[PDB]
Amino acid sequence: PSANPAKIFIRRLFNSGIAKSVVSYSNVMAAARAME
Amino acid sequence: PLQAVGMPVALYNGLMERALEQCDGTPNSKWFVTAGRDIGEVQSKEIKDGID
Repeated sequence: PSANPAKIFIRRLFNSGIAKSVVSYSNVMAAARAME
Repeated sequence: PLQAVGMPVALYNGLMERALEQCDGTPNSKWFVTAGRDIGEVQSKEIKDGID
């Protein structure tokens, strides 16, 4: 489990035990106005 | 599909309404004739009778 190189990022960007949004709000707004 | 076709329809209706209004309102003439003030009171009617 410790062999995963991904540990470089998630210790910096995504603190353990804190849920974070999959996408930014600007992307959601862009998607919403696309349908119209 | 009706979500996204608002602006096209809105512009189409206005563009056709303007055409209808212009058809109804534009004067239907082809000649514009002007004359001086020195023509007489009855001598003037002769000109339009000749043109007519």
